[PDB]
Amino acid sequence: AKTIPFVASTALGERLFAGVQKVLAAAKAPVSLVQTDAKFAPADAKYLLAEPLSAAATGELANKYGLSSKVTSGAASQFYPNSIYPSLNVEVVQNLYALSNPAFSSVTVKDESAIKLAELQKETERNISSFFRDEANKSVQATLRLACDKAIKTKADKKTVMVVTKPHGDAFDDLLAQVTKSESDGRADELRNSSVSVEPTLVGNAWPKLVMFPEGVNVVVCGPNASGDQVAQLFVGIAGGTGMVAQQLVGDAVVFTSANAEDNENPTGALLAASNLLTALGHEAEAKKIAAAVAKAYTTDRILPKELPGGKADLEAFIDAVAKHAS
Amino acid sequence: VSGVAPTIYLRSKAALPATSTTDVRPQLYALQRFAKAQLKTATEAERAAIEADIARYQEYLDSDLEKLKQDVAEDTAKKQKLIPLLDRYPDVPIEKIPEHANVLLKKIDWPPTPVTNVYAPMAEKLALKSNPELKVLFKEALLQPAKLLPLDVDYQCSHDREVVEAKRDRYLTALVEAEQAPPLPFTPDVLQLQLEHNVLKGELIDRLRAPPQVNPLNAILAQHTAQTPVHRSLEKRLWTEVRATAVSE
Amino acid sequence: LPRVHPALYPNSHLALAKEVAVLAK
Amino acid sequence: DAVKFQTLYNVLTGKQHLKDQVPVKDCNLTAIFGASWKADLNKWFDSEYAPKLPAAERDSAKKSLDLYLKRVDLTRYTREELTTYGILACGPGKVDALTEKHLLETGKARLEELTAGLGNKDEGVNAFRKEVEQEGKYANWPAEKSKALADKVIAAS
Amino acid sequence: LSPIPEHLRLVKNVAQVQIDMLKLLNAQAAK
Amino acid sequence: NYNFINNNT
Amino acid sequence: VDWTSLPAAPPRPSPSAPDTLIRLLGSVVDDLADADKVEQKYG
Repeated sequence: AKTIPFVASTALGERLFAGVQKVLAAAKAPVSLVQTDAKFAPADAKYLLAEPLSAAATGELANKYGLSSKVTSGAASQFYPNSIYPSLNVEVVQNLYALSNPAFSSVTVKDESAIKLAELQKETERNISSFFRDEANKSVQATLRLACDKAIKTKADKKTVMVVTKPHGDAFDDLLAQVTKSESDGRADELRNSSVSVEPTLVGNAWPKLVMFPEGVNVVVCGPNASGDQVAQLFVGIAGGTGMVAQQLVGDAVVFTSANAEDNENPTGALLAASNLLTALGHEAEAKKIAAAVAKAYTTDRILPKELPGGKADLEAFIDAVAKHAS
Repeated sequence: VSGVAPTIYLRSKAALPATSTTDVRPQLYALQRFAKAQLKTATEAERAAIEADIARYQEYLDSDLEKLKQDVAEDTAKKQKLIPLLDRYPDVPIEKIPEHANVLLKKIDWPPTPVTNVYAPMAEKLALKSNPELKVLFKEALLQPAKLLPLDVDYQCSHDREVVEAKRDRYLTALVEAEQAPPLPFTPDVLQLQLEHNVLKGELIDRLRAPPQVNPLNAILAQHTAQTPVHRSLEKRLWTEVRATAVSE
Repeated sequence: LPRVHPALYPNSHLALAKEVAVLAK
Repeated sequence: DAVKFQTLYNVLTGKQHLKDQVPVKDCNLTAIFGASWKADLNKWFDSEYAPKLPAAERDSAKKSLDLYLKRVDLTRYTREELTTYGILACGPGKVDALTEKHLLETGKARLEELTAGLGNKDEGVNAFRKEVEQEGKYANWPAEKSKALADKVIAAS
Repeated sequence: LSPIPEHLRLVKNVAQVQIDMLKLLNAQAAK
Repeated sequence: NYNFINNNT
Repeated sequence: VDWTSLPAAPPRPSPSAPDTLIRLLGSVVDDLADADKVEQKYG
């Protein structure tokens, strides 16, 4: 039985540990979850599961495991009741260098001493700032390369569209524009083959597209500005609200997550996270079992949680229903 | 501004997120990764010193910064113990000096040396920011800011109300940042200034009792920066920022 | 040339810590 | 007439981008149109576009049109109000209840701010009524509805 | 000719600079 | 020499 | 008729900022007006 860690600094994370452990034991998989904390997680552990991270906790975890990007997955819109977005096969990607480093924004006379001192100081600052800029550009390159690989791996319908939010102005947006230019003008080959339509657009002209017709889009990319946080929250909600979407964090290692506010308790995002994790490790049959159990809970019994419209029920009873449907 | 708007632009200063946090762990991790990068260009001696430094930062992370807070508290304790000893002539305060100077000029009664007065201009800004009228407008603008901006013209001019809401939202942030901004643009290191004031006071009295204009101090810092690698210089920015929080909490 | 105190030197407290403990008592 | 409604159907279904770097929105569309948006759209649909084409495509298009209408009713809101102040975090079906909650809560907060800055609950309530009436007038909102909301917030305070 | 008055005026200027620094820090601390 | 040192200049 | 286009809104007269807001924000109103033009163009 493998020991996949499980970060949790809250009673929400604790009760979800208990529930998910019950589910996974009923599903009969050869792994076990280990209660830990975001600041004491064990390095050299590539595939992990987690709970709603705060911004600071995402920053810490990313700095630890070398993470670069956070992906979403709104598969639960099919299960949402009176679903306005059935089969929302798109993906949002948000960079993370702000949380991994929030402080990135930041000759009286010709005497030999003072000019020497200023030269040394500016050389030091040059080295530092050059390193930080190279790191930011590398993280952005990782995000864009991930989005391109994702759009390519998806079943290309001859469009394979990538929207890229780009409010002109700040340094993150400038870097992002530069990197889009670089990749598009550089590769062009898989691009023109799979017909991947890259598109830098503005927020006011992008988020209505995402809302009305996400059929015309497959991937979305955003930097770590307020705009990007807003678009990520938009998708996180539109997929069925905080709790229904399955988030993911990638880079040099994978950790799955479920978004949830203070008052929310829906664990379906975390169950889909567990399923994605098990598919990554190899237990695809168990992942399909879990997904079928979720679908049975939402369709046969239709036992919806309290926050959600329509029916209403508690977290633990919902997980009991999920486990009984699985086994 | 077509369409029956569902909501109204009501805002609360409590709802406006005003945290102004100062995180330490990500700054530390960035320092760690920077040292890891410099390791590749480092030679063997500096490679060893840098490995010790890296292990030190990992110890800090595993101990949850308490070791670093202890270390910076030790250094600041040394400093705060140092200054009152350099308080040479405390019974002779500083404003009483120009009186002595007037006395000596009266008693005694050439290329002069200039001075770079930086802290007097900032004193002029206090003559403005400390006014009561300037604070009254702050007290009365945030409570009713719609009076200032031409909202009626803006609503008629723009078909979409989202743009109008964004303009109003930015003005508050510009005002909130203005009132809470200090007279200074930077965070003054109080100890390193009281040090100079206590040493400089220790020099004028020795001069009152009784060529070039170069500052040999600059021919030392130019050597100190050369000796040290970069990660220690960045580490100073970390230790300084921790003195702000530890003194706050 | 002018004079400078060992406290106005950089990183002074490190080497002056002994005199401090001897003096502040 | 039929031209404008065909253009509208095309824009909703996404077969056409609007004639600039412009987004689709309830505001940025109904401003062009005569503010009889949904009623006349559905009417023209059920008259001239449903009987033409077969029944399978008819059902699919009816579904899609209802979805896109709900989506533009969702587009009515602002980005910041949607995300930051938590209107959508529960979901589209709960957007309405969350709007009501957000309105009453921010009303209470604004009331407390006015009373703390001024005191004199009569004066504060008067200034609050003026502010709400002006904001409704600005947002093209029924003044009677705004007055009812103001009295409601005061009674609930 | 003598450097005494110029030295004394240097002292006056530097002392006023230091007093202005002190007043700035005092007003900042008060705020 | 008679000049005075000022670290912040 | 071109419904797909957007109609010319009423003309915006000159800003004519107020002395109170200027005294509160000396060197920021220019930046804010430039950003307002940017937002009227894009956003």
